[PDB]
Amino acid sequence: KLNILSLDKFKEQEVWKKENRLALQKRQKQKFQPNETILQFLSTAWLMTP
Amino acid sequence: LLAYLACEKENWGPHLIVVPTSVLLNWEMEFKRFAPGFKVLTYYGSPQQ
Repeated sequence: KLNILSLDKFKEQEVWKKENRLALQKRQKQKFQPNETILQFLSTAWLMTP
Repeated sequence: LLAYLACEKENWGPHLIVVPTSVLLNWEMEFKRFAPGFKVLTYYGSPQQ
């Protein structure tokens, strides 16, 4: 029973490793924040006709 | 074979599995998935542990 439990913990730690590496890969560095609390200008081009 | 020796006979004393390094884990997992009624020891990893 203890050894079967150990195999189950091996399975759970390997899926933990899988989700950990997935989170590490998806974390990325998309946090430049080039905005701040300053005066910012926005320009958009679109053609609406309803 | 070892399971039959341990069940039919009351002798399951310390046995040795001499294996190449790469399969060192696999063997201790081979009967971890399979018959787990044995107590397995793995010998490696620096003098301390």
